[PDB]
Amino acid sequence: MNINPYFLFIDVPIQAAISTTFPYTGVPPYSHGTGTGYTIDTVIRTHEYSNKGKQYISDVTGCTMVDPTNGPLPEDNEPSAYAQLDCVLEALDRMDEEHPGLFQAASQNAMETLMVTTVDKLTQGRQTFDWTVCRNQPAATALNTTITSFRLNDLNGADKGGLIPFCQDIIDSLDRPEMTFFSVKPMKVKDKITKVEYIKRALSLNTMTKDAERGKLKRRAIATAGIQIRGFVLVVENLAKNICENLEQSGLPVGGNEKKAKLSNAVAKMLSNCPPGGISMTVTGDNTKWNECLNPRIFLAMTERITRDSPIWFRDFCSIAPVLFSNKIARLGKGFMITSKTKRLKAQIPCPDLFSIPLERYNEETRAKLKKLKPFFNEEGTASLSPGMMMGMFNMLSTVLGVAALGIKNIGNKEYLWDGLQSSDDFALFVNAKDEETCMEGINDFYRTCKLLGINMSKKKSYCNETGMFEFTSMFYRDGFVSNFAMELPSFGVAGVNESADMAIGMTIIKNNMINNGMGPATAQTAIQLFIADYRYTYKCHRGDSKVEGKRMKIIKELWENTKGRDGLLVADGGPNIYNLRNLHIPEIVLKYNLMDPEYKGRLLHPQNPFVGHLSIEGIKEMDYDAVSGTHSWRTK
Amino acid sequence: NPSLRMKWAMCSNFPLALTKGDMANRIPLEYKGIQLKTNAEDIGTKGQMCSIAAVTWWNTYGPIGDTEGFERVYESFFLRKMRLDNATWGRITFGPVERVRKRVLLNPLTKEMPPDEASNVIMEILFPKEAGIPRESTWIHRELIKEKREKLKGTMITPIVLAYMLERELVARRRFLPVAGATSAEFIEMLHCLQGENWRQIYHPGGNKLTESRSQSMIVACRKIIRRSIVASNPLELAVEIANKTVIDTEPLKSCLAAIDGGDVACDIIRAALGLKIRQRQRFGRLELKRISGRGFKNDEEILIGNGTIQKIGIWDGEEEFHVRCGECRGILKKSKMKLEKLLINSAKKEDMRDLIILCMVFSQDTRMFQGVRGEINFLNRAGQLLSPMYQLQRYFLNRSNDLFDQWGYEESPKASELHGINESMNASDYTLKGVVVTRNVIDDETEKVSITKNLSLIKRTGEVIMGANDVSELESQAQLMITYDTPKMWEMGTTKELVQNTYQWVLKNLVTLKAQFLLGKEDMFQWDAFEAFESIIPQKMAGQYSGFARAVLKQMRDQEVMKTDQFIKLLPFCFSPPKLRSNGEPYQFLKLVLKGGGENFIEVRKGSPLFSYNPQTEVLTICGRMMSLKGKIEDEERNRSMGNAVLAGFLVSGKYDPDLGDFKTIEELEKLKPGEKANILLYQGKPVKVVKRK
Amino acid sequence: MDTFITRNFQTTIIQKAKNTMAEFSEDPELQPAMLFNICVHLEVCYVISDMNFLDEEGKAYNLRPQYEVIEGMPRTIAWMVQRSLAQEHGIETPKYLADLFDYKTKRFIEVGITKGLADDYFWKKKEKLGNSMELMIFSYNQDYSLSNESSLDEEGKGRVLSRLTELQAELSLKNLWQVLIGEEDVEKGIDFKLGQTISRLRDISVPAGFSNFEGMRSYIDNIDPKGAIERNLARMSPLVSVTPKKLTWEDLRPIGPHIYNHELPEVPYNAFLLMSDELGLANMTEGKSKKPKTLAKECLEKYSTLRDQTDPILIMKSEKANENFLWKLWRDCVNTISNEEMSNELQKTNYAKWATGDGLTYQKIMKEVAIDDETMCQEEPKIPNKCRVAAWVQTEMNLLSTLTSKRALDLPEIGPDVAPVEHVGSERRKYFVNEINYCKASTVMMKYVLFHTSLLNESNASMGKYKVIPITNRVVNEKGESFDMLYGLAVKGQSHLRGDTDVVTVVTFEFSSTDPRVDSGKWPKYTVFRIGSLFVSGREKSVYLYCRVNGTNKIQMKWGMEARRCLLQSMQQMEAIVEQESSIQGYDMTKACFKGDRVNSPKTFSIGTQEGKLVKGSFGKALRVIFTKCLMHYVFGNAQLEGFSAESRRLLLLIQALKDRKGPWVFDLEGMYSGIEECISNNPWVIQSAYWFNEWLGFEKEGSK
Repeated sequence: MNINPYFLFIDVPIQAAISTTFPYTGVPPYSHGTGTGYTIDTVIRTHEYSNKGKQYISDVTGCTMVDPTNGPLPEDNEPSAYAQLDCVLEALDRMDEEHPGLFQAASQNAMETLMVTTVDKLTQGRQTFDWTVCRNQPAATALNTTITSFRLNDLNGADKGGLIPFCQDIIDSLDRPEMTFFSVKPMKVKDKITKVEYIKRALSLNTMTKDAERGKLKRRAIATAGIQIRGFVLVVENLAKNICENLEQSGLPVGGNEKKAKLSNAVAKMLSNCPPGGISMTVTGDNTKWNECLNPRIFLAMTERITRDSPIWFRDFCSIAPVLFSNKIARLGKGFMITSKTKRLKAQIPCPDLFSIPLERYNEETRAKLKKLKPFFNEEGTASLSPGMMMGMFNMLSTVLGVAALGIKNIGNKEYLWDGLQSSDDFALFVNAKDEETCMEGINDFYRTCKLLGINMSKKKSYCNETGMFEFTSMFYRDGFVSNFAMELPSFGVAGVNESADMAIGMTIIKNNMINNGMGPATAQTAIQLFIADYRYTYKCHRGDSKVEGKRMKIIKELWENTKGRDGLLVADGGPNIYNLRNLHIPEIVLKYNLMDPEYKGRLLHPQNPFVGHLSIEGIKEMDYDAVSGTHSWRTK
Repeated sequence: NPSLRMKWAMCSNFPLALTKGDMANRIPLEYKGIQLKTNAEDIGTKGQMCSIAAVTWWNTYGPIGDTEGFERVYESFFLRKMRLDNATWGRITFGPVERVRKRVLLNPLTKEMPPDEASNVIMEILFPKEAGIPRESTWIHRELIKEKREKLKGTMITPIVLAYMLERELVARRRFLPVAGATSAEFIEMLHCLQGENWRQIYHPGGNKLTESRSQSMIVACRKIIRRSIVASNPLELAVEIANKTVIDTEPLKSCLAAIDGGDVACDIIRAALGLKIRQRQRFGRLELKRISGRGFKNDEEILIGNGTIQKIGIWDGEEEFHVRCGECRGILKKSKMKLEKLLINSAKKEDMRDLIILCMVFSQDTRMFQGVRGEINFLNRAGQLLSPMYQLQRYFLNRSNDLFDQWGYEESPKASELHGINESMNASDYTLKGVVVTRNVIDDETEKVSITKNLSLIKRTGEVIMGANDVSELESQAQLMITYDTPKMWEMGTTKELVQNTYQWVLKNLVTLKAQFLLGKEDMFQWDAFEAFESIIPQKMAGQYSGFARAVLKQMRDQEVMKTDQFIKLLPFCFSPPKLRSNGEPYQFLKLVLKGGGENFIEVRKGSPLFSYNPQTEVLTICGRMMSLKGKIEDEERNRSMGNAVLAGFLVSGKYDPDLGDFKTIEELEKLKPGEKANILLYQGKPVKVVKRK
Repeated sequence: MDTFITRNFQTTIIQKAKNTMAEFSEDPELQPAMLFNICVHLEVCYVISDMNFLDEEGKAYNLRPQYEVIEGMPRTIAWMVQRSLAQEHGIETPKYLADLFDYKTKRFIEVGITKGLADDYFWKKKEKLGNSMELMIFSYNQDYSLSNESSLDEEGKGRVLSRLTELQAELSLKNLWQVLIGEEDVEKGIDFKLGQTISRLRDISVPAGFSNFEGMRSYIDNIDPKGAIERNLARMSPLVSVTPKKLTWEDLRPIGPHIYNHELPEVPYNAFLLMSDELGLANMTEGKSKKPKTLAKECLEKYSTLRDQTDPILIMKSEKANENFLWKLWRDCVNTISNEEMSNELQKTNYAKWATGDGLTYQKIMKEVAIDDETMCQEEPKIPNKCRVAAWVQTEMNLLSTLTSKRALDLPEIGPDVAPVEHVGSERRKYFVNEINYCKASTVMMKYVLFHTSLLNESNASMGKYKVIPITNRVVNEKGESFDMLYGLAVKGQSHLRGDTDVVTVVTFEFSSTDPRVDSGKWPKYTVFRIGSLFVSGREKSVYLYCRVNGTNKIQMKWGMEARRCLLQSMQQMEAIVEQESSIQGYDMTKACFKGDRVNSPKTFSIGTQEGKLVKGSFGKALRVIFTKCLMHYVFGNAQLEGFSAESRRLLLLIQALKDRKGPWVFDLEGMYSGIEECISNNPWVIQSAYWFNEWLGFEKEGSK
């Protein structure tokens, strides 16, 4: 007899057991070496979908600019970024008609939020491309460095505290003939650059291979932007989020229970609205080259139309971000490694010296890549990337565009209606008609409409089936029963601060993963068991009666023998594990307090214990946690 | 990597930052060859580094510092733990649950404050001298300030911890979480256990130290009595025996039941079983009826349910009026053949009236209720017997309320001023459930003797059933007082540790009788109720093998006089279950017997376990950490013979450790041995022995 | 302060202000400050419109007032009604929010409640707005500024002044005036002028066909693009089509047919440690978890015969393996582990240097030197080889899912269960562990995790030293006896791991009982000697030493430390099924799921094939199989498996749709098939998954009839 795991699906629906097909126990793929190859591939692909557009030379930076919008309509099924402005405006106007006053209300809301916003908000972001050193650094560090640099050049807008003066200083910096900044060469130094170089650096992008991405055989590159545009992208995203919140078909921003509720409600609404005797079909789609095909100029037009009835200054403020993105420049990374096997020698060619050697010495793939990149290359090692949205960062605005595309609902008064849900690069399109052939006709019309707006539905990865079952952002729906949001369950290991706050963090993460993400009771209890095992192994504080031997474990055993009331002991001191689903949120020390005897309880709760020492407001709370300032709140060396 | 960063700190001589002064030097430089602190001449920081095991030394021999007022400092956590402790747990239901994202104030607060106002008040509480310029929130919030001054006075804890806890109890911490019908602040802290994505759990946080301690204790006691009785055959005798041999920490349960006219159903059932006075009223679960007018007849016939199944039911036909009540909310019900004529209720907690109305619906046997069933209705009971159809519908619709509300249909509410409708969520509206109306003129709410039958059902003098064994509410809770019981049959309620302690105490106390009966050589000494209770914690798969091994070892012990009290006591409890020998006909063999719960829950057959240990030097029996003396039943020859002849079946000692014969032999080969062959075994580290198989 | 807010303002005002805040999304508790202001604003905008009404002809004093409030109501409704009035009355619509509208002058009112001087605040509001609205500024210092003469008479002005009379002092007397924030602060930033350089950037950032940004703005603001979508679609080429195609069982051809081609070499064994062929030397212990070196020393002492072997028979040699060096390294390992020294370090000798690959990395030189040189060229990347199905993977799956008389898991304890939820959780864990713990896969996973933990510790702490790391495990049989299992020994090379992907070489010598010559294709990577024989079941079974050189990085070791997560993936999975059968029944189905009951029979799952016939196993068997599948996902996980799973999920969903008779359609089936197939290169699990997918697809096709 030969076992066959897939035979399980014979007796159980695939959706019910979809978790079996997710290999999340394996080591996620990781990229080795340079990311320049993938960045060049992204640049080439972005320029390929738009080469038929208008090509010119920028008069501010001297880069090569490719503009596909208002270009010739596509004639094949390949990805097309030749979006038409008129159609985008029509879609936005229709969405306005379906949502009267929504655009201006959202613009006002975002504008007032931007008034009240302060510069410190910029510190809430993730890694950002600091230009003073040209590297990815924490948002706070980049903000501090840029503020100091602006101080050196008589730009003291950030002093006012508001985000408006900071962004005003940002734009005015582009006007300075020369800029002085603090660099690291390691020691601190002052360095001066010219206006064009500063403009290029501000518009520049850092590129790196995405690591630990699941479900993708080949790696792909991702982009981090500078600190200059963070305010403008923030306000644009706030505006787009305000619009999305009021859009029924927007699969954002809430996640979890509201996600399943939205899926089910959309499905039910769609069934109910079906003409009698007709049919409803659902298309699970995936957008190929979603980032590449979208054009920043289309987003500029979107912002201009959204702020139709808003003050001129706010219109300019919204419009800045698309302008900078449309002129973005991409850094190509670390370069390429050339090796002679006979001599066992290797040498790294950085991006500026990419063409310093004849292309014959490169492999075929890199040879073709560089040959196609030549025109868009710059002497300093960066590439012009006027089209495309490599960094993303317009998830809300892109979602707005997708929803607007979904809002047409009909073409030429044909006998079919279509609606659905859109979230970033994923979507589900429901179509009702009299027969499946008409539904496919409507889906073809939707595909053409999406082509028209710069969105390319992927024919290889999308599919259609009678309404009732589908997939959306890893959420599988089948006759009401939504399977789950398949997410990488994390390592319930040692959080890594101290003895007590460690346990607090562990139990809090278990509770949150239970309450926000999908995890049932038995899974959570096994999670608690695994975390306690890892905790005891890491701190070598196994149970007092546990015959494991060790340096500290010897004194732990001595305590166990000495102890009279063993029920009230912390696992850090070899005590029994008491945590469960009920008492997940309560700190262990308070749980056991009633049980612990004074003989050891007094020592644990020593006011002037020699371990914790001087404390800080961050120390006890820093995510936040609950704990007791006992003997298990010590710090590092 | 943060996680890895400290797995190597322990390898360091001193990874922690020691303080300076007396407490720095309280821990010695070294202790039993383990370093704790050091005298390192730092450059300019005067710093001192302390080890990791030093915390253990502080816990063991460290100075016993003053802990006064600690509970007051952490009042928030203590209140949280008391809310959890004083809570009561209801049923757990499986089905669709709809949760909505909301900003729901994760934790509670003594008084909600803005962060700056909270910081000001905190600065006042801890350091009035250093508060600086007087402020205004100091003026208005004088009451809380004064209370906290009165509370945190005299504590030696570091002021930073006091300030942090004050901020915790003052500064709000709001987050977006999913909630389904539980929005109170007390509920969010347990929201993780409240309900998942496919199930719901009923949670009732405790309030204050409620005065109804005795009633709350006897209710749960009687509920457990019923739960234990129902599963066992002939619940009558077992239930009455249990209720007669139960004491609420000072007095028998019967005296309390007579004294207080409390309880809902379980107390009534127990009172009838014991022959006491109970109130006269019909029950159908949480809802009680009191007929006022009309009469009906019971006819058995088949009906069709919405899900499409046929099952016989005894329906009641005829006009009837009932003074229906549920929990606290009162009302009146009109019932007829498959119709709900009219229903009147009062104002109360939303859940109380919801339970009331749904119970009326299910009891009414309205055709709409038959058609309001979608899922399977095969619910089971604790005993594993299929529930009666009416109780099956009751449970199904209690677990599923929206379906019946949707199916029933609505109508217009009356125009009377005091009469108004209610929606699915008990919201006043013109559209009201047909025959259901709210009212403001509250209706006002004496003992007799009732007989009992085998199935714990109350039947009146004429024979009508008044209380059913299925009406017991499944609201599990913890008694406020330390109740105690004497019967072995119910020892399974306590933890496996407690059960083992109780059974070992029982066997020890009457050891003389057990030995006297065992010397005779019958089998009725293995059927004691204590061993019946003990068999619960033994795993079923290995229970037969354990019992076979125990019987074989005891028989070998008796045949050849190597009688040892310790082993007899240890292995007697396992002899109940029927023997399960191997295909060869020889009993299984073991090194340690594992019980339910795993881990510590194991009894060692050779040396001793945490649940059972013996010290022959002092003749002390340590059961589960409790020490007893076995003087008067231990013989000197018993002290001589240590353990060699009572560990293995059909084997006896013949010599001492012989390395030439070989190393210690494992069970896998011991079972395969042939008569007339000598092997070597190990009792525990440093005490090897030699044994030989005997036919 | 909220308790004070409630005093001066009724519940409706407070809730309207809180809702207006809700359209701002900053914690209302954080700063009631502006809340105060807005409610005050709202309040005045209501008092100006309390008793002032108009008649059907214009009488100043029926169902029409002379004013209409905008503030407080939802922003979308406010703006829609404002636009409605603007278009109805044919008046310029303000570009800012309107606070109040008049019915006599037909103009939009703006009101501002400031702290100090009013005239300067009035001029600042004019700067913000200009003349689009009439401004009514008030200030607690009895100050006022109204831009219209007959907007309101003295009665309303006096009434509002009186209403602010309390708040000018009432806050101070109860000590609240100090922390009162102004009203201009929330609108400090209004001025925003673009520089010349940014203006040019915006100018060149216009869509094609427009001269500059001004033209684009005029076009977007003025032209109505009705019919653009239909026109463009009409003039678009028909070639741009999705190409619908109804799916049928015939279209679903087997995936990756090349795996049936016998020319390609059968996929070889590549797992880090032996999984089913492992032979663990067992030593009986009753406690202390002694040191790994001490444990290995004792285990080898028990089997001195195998340990003392010095004349091996070379059975298999790998293509590029030095048999003498491997044997010398093994002897060095055994001697070092068997010595009295606590340290387990191996001297960096010639054979050790070769096995660890000492001094193999290419030297780095300056970029200029490489540029000048001609023979230096970028190496062609190595592509994974194509391989065909191998039976050893099927044997691994079959064997590791079979129950064994051992227990490797030793999970810790938890607090007693109280509530029903933890009761059901404990029941589920009881059943799942009772099933899993007695399976070979669990022991293999424990060996993997323990070895990876030890390897990571040694690599991080002994970067510059060669170390011998015994492959050890702790096991407990059903009878309570405890054994320590020694499966083999590992030599750790230099581990100067700086990057996450830095590779450290490990030489594994693992005991086994399988003769490699039985399945030659399974062992092209393994150098196998015959080290001895053992008496087990009445037969002298040969014991071989599989010697191999492998490599791992930090990421793989860290994930190996966390291999226990496999449990979770299995547990959750089965729990879901249990939950599902609870939904159908409404009560806990765990007992019925596992052991059944009088009502519901025990559940069964189609498990595999026997003589070409489908066979069914119990719930526990399916649990164990999915657990071994998770363990396999771990041991054979890499980019190929991720890609294959991601691409085949779509085909699985299409098959499910076909089963449900949901008439699924496809748009480009060949593309999906190519995406699936390009991931099947050399990963044994991926190849076997393709084979099983083909077989199960065939069975589903047979059933569909």
